Amino acid sequence: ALYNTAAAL
Amino acid sequence: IQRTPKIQVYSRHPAENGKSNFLNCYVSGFHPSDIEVDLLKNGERIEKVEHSDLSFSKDWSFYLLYYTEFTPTEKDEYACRVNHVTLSQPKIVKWDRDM
Amino acid sequence: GSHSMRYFFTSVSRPGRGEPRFIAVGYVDDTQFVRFDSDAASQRMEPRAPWIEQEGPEYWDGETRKVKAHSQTHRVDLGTLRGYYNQSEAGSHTVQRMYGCDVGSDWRFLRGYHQYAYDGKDYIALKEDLRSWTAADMAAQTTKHKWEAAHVAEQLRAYLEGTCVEWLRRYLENGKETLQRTDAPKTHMTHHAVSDHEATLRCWALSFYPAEITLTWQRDGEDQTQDTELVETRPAGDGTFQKWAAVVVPSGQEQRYTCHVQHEGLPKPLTLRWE
Repeated sequence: ALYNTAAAL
Repeated sequence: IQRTPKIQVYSRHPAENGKSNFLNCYVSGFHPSDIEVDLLKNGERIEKVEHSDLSFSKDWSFYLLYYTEFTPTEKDEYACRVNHVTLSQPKIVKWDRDM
Repeated sequence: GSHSMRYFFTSVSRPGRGEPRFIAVGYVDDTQFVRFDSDAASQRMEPRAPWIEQEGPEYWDGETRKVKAHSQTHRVDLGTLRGYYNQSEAGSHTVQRMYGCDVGSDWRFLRGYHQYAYDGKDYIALKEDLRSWTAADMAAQTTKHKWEAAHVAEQLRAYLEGTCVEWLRRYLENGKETLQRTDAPKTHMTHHAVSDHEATLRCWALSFYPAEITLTWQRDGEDQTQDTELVETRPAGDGTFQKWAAVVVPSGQEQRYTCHVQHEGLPKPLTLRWE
């Protein structure tokens, strides 16, 4: 299962 | 950076004339991901060729498996034609049953 | 018997028209199980292994929602990086991200990873302690500063040590028939005369899983690297792998050479010697 929140660079 | 494709052309199963098999062209170690890969039958491009979903290695370079169902013969010549930004001209790797 | 779950994401900007090409693939060890291709018609995360199809609608809906969110983040990232690197809007660039976790032989969390590359080079990566970041340059440094302030590491660490491992174990169980099965390499040697005085012995390792394997040649009991060649491990295309190592030897002296195959699927390494 994928991670939920992805922070932008 | 750019990284030139490593290429291997080979059959999924031991080559046996008259017996259905799969012709593979594994391209790896390249970057960027845009690449042109065609499997050829006697110099001519094969249409029913599929490829794996783009993935990459620890060093970020990409790898893709292109393959098609085929039946080898003593005459028919097979090869993989690869074109990538790192290449001046499309590279052609002939299929060798022994490799 | 350690295992891992990894997700690979690649986004390529296409300045001529439209949004970046986005491709995500998920793997458990050396088995791909899901994928998402922005170019595909479904616009959904799709199964690539039989054992993942067991998951219900909510799974697929959620993975799709999350992977689409990922593609948008990458889209934004491509723009952000273009700026950080003061690059033209006309060129195509690539952002890659890979993350996942490993479980050890004890089936507990062993390690987590979350790294990013821009145009094929390390950009920023979570360190092993999952608390600090490795920034390769000053563009990455700025990301690092922002991620430290937003406590991104803490959030990732929670996923990597918790959720990630939990699902990895779930998939391992669900697809145990293949995922927890090792396929020992099927080995054999071939002989090819290259001249009247020399021959090539090629040691084949076929249809094995996982991909990790070691093939070594020995001449009279001592490792030999000269006169040898070993191809990179390659996918057979049916989920297994292939590899071979070859050595050129004086014709008639084939018996002195032995091929050694080490693989997780082999209780003891195999030793092959030409007929």
